[PDB]
Amino acid sequence: GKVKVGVNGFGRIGRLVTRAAFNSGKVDIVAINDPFIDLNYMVYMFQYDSTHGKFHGTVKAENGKLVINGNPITIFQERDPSKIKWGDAGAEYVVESTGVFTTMEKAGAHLQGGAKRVIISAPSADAPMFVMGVNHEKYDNSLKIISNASCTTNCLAPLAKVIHDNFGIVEGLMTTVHAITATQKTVDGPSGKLWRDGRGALQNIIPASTGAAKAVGKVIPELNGKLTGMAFRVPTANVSVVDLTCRLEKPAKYDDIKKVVKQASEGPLKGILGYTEHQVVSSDFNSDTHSSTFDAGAGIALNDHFVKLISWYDNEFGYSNRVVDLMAHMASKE
Amino acid sequence: GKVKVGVNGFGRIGRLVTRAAFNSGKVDIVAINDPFIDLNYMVYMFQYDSTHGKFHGTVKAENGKLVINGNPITIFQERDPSKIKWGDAGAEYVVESTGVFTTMEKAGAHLQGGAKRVIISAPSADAPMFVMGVNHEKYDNSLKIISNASCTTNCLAPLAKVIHDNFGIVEGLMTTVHAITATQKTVDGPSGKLWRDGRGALQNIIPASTGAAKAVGKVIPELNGKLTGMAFRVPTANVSVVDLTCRLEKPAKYDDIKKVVKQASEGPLKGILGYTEHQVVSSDFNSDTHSSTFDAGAGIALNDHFVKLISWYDNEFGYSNRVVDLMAHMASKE
Amino acid sequence: GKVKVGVNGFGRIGRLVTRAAFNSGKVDIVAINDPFIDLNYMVYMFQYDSTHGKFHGTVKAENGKLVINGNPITIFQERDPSKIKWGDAGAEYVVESTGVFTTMEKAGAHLQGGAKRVIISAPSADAPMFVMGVNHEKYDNSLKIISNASCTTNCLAPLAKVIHDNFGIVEGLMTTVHAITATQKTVDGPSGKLWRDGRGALQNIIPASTGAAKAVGKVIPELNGKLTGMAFRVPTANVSVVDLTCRLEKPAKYDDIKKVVKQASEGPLKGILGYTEHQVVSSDFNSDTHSSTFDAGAGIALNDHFVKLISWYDNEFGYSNRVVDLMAHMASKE
Amino acid sequence: GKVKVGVNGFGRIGRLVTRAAFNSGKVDIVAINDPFIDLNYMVYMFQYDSTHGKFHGTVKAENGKLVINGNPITIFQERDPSKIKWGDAGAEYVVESTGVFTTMEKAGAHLQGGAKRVIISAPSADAPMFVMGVNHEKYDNSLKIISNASCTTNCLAPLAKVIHDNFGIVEGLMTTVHAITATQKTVDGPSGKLWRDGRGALQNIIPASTGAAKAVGKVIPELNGKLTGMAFRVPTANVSVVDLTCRLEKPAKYDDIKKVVKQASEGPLKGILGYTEHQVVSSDFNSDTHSSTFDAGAGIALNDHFVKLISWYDNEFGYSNRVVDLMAHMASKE
Repeated sequence: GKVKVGVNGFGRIGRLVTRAAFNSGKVDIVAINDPFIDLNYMVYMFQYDSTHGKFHGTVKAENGKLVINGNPITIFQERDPSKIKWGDAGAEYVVESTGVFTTMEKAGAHLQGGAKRVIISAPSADAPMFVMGVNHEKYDNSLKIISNASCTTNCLAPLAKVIHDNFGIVEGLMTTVHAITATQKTVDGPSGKLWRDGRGALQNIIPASTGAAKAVGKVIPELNGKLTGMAFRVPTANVSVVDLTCRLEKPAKYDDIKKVVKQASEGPLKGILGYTEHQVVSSDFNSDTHSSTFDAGAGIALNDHFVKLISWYDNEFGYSNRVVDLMAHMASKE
Repeated sequence: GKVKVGVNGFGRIGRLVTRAAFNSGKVDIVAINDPFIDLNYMVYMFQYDSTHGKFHGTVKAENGKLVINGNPITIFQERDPSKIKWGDAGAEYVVESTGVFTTMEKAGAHLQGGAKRVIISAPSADAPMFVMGVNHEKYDNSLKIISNASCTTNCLAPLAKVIHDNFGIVEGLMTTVHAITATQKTVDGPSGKLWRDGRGALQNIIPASTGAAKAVGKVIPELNGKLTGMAFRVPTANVSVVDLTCRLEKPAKYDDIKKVVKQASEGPLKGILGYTEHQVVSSDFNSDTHSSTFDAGAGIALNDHFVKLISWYDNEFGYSNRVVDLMAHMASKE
Repeated sequence: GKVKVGVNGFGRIGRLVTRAAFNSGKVDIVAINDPFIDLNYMVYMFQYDSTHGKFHGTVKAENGKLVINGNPITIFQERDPSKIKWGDAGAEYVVESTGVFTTMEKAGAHLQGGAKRVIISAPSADAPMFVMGVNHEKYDNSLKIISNASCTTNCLAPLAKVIHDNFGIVEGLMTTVHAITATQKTVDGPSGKLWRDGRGALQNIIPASTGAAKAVGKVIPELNGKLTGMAFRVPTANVSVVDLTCRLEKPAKYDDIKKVVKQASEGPLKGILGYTEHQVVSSDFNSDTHSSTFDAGAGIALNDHFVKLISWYDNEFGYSNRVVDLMAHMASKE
Repeated sequence: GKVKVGVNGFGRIGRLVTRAAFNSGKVDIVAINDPFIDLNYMVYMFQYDSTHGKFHGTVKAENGKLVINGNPITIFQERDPSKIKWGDAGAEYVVESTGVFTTMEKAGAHLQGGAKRVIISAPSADAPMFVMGVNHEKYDNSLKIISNASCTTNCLAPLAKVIHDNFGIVEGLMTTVHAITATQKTVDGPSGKLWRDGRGALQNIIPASTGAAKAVGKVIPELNGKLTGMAFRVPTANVSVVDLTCRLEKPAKYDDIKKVVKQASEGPLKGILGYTEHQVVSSDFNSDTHSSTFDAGAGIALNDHFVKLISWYDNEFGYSNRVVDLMAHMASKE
């Protein structure tokens, strides 16, 4: 009953989505498309990882097919998305992870290839957005092209949903300390539009602008126009942290904030929102599958209406597991 | 007319204070005390620096005296501060920079050594605090033991004072992304009280608690009980950034915020508070002598009463230059 | 039939030795001594690791005993090694891992505490040295205090034994690119004897002197006086690499060198010496239990008598597993 | 009498060559060509540098010309090298620094643009190679297209010339610990041919192959076929170190090696080869203009015929200053 999933692009998001699908077993990958990576280089890329270690399983190439844990995978090298034969490979859902086909018209090229539904693993300008555990019940199966937002939005959402439902966020601001990105430059390099992102990633802190805090209002319509923020990109490897400063409507002591977050992390948001009281650091969340983990000891409250909350998230694994978790919920809705 | 300055401790703060005094020429160093560093090791430490480069000048040892630019410096190796003969060396002001004598009773041990006034280069529990450009006119020359707060407080004070005088800060919260220091551990190590600070500094983000935002209320009494914050220690080398989220009383567009900060950085707070509109990163402020530099392009405003302001600071040079600038103002008040 | 092992010191070597003993199950830990770490801090230290991740198992404190996987461990806080009651705790073998008791007289303090044999996890000036897979058959059970040399020696030994037995090393020089050490300073700090090791570990390359290449001649007596080398400490986290340049007596093509190393890694030196032909990097050997892994593609030969061989080693896990493997061989010799 | 120099490409080598030319004043830059960087982005790139700090001088844009220290510079955006009007701009010598036109036929496209001579700042397959201080007297002014080798070759050459002239190098091997460059990937990325260079530069050590040691035999013909080596790329920023292991013909104690290197660094190779006896680290050579600096305390000798010598070099500044120094010697030969 598991759905057939095709992956477009074998970048970081595509490789970690394939790894999450093979680790969890909720879906099955039958096809991968990349015009710039050959088969043996795909074996090398999937087998070895600097951040998450070696793959737990067997990966090899035979008869022109990538074989992972005994499952052969069709490989395409097509550059035009409308020319990829997804229907011949048996793929029903396609993950668009290259980051260059994000509009509905550009990502709709996969549907005449034989695919049924397209999931975009990036923010989209016109496709509907879904975050697991927040608004994923609003999916209604008549939508062909949807998006899964981003890692920062997936971390911030469930958290802001719990605070708003209990205390009424009047307004808020967010700052995220983010690990390096593939788009960043090892040394000062030529970035055409974003001049700050062309500077050396190993030596710098690099303020950046983001739309993840504004995208929460699309997913939670009551918070529309009430959230904004920015980001800093520090020279770490994988794990990021979200810093939210908000004004509340109802009075809330910090012990009352800790109680409702801990209760939400047990029953409704189990596996999506985490809770800890230990003295954790950033490497304690490496390969953690939670969207966000609340740090009780790191936050601070000025008074009963003005608080600052600290959350952690693995921007690689957690987000890649949410793409798989969204796809399984779509297949149960057919 | 320059005052004679003794330095207690040849750590990072003491070496950069000596370097700032020799670079600026406002004061003169006549004596250095350290019980664990010998003379030739002092020559080696002062000559070479990983962060700020080689010393611009000549440093050598002769006749048991450290000679920097032709000026001989008396060296003491005493462990008891009451036994150091500051008066025999001619030192009138003593910088207490070891970080272990911060109370008035502990830092008052230097006065029977012959010293007149003691400046503590750290926050103090009972000594009066002074930040240059904010409340340094309140010094009245009958105070023998004063403190110079900390680098984070010196960065945050100027901006806050300008914002409160023009728009009326109702309440605010601060987050600082801080570079690694000397108390942090290269690899997971045993920190007795602060368990998070014992983890590996190269691999981690490490939330920390700080009292720099609360100490602004001691320096600006109108903002008492209206500011608080925390910090993150990322694996960079020298430059930190302050992130302030505040609620204003009077309406303020972001263009009006930029105008009053730029005007304050020219006339009254010249050399203390900086202003830039370029696409800067953290390494652009290495060896910068400003206490804080306002980043106009990095901040964001949600509405006319809720803003987030970004400022930078070299926590080594700027702060060390403020210790020299405070000492010169004290000598003019005699 | 497993021996009872006591651990003196809960530093990096002691914690990874405890982790290796609980992961492998060859020995059992019954007692840990550390005068500066309390019980709950021991739980925190053993549970979380920045390099090797979270501990796979349960660790908690009850009734003053550290309980790991249901096994209670006696905790001592004694500072004098002759006062530790090893015999009351049931410990038969004691690992001296603090790095300050390395001579036979200093490490012999544990024997009137009730212990039978002492294994020093460091190079020793007068204790006999043993490297697993090279000279560990020379142990004769009448030796009470022995040493396990070091990580670099454990990496270099197996390799040089295979090359000398097949081709006759006439002379050889060595260089190791080593990851940071706890003794290194996060920022420029005061190192009393080694002035280079006091400089900032994040920003520097730092040449260092080592006696690991000379200690191979103690373990292989035919190579006495024929090996020497030095080291570089680069800002990585865990994995080091050994670079050996040697002159051979008999002619040897590089394909003949690859054949005898691959054959030795299968039969005699299985699990101690590894072999790979893939395009590996340093993070591919994180938490690898081999003493050394031969990199076939990285080495180069100038002619048939002058070659340069490249080997990898995890200086934390591999070495800690060799301490356990040495202790199990000692218990089978009783 | 200074020659007019055009620069093709505004990458790292081109920007540091322009900076070295404006700092030294031996030549003058009149023209820069880059098809992907506009004028204001050129101002931003030249003004700010993460490694070497802010530019000491004034840089601004006016009337479509880059103005540095009052000197206007013509800017071209041509992609075909044969279409660049070097003769209209007055440029006589052209530095080819893009790294893609290295053969004589490809780099000879500049000559119908009006240029007279082409200097390639890279190794070339067929152009003659020149290293300053070693074989630069062999230039005879009838050569139109020459090359300047590479940074590693420029570091190794002067050293091996001194050792061979005094002691007779029989054979030798070299290892260089190199800082990260621009071709490396911030995180695991797709490198088509060199699979190891696509792994994450921040987390890895990354063995690499180089032809710098073999290229010494082209510059010193007596050492042809007697040198080879490889490299390691560690996550530092700028400074690299060369590790040479050689067999000598004549006996040489290490004090005799230190004497001839120190004498050569004073008279003949002043400014090219350096000498130090201090306890230096890698950041002590940041922005140092020497091609190589001999580290007396870091090397080691096994016997009188088998030594290991350690040398430092700033692979950005030193090499860029040698391109300027080579061009000035060419202009004096006309």
